[PDB]
Amino acid sequence: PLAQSFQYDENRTISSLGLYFASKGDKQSNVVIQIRGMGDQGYPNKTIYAETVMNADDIKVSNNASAETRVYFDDPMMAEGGKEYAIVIITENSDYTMWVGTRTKPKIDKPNEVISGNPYLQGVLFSSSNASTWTPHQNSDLKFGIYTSKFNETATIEFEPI
Amino acid sequence: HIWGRLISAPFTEERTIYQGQASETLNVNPYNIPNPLAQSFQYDENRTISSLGLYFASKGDKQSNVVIQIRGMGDQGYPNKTIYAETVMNAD
Amino acid sequence: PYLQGVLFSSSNASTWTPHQNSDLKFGIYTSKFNETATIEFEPI
Repeated sequence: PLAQSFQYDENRTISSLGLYFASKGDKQSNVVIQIRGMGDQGYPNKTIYAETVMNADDIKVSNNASAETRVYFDDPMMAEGGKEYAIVIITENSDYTMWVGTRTKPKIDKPNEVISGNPYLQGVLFSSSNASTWTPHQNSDLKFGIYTSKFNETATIEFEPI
Repeated sequence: HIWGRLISAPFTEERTIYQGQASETLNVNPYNIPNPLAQSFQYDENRTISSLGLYFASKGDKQSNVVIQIRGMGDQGYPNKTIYAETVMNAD
Repeated sequence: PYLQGVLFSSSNASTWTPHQNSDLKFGIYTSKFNETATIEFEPI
């Protein structure tokens, strides 16, 4: 399993995530996406704040990190300002790969250019064999995007004509 | 205004811990150089720490400064976010 | 170098990677206060 830490400077309503998969397994395979908390010594903890199952069909893939699969939870994740949180990705299948981004390495679509600085300074890529003990990767971070939402006055559904 | 010399000092210092062996240089920020560090310690008794001794191989320009901090150590042997002391050290 | 300590490194001062075989070159001073303290000022 892999994980990526993040944080916010304010209180933000996380509505959905963005991830990039390089490959996937067969139709029947699935990946469990979780958001866990970060403990006082900067590591993921066993507490789980969100969880969802992503079937193979929902997982888009692409050979240039262009396809973005959107992950949605049923209850929105309320992220307190100044508190670190960690996305966690678990799957029993051995045929799942993700684009990362490592310092000093050439970009996939622009080999002429290299990632000079850290990809995301306020997060760290993690790896684990049992989803308990995490080995950090300081020079590497996942390619991801987090979406935060703002609710408005009223909503409407229209149903197709009977 | 006038200057003043602290004759009788209000305490005498003693160097209890000292790791003097050095072999290599490590950047304070290895993982962000284009193209922080910490060191744990402990005492067997209640001691009043008064100052620290560090050794720097190279420094930045005149305007640069380094933040020195003492943080506590959590139950699993890692630094925690609590900060007990903090100071700012100029280039000079 | 120092048996009871470990050198650490981090990219955000939160997740620390230990270096078991390495330690900083450093020195900690402890103090013992005395009964009184005196200041003297340059002449007027």
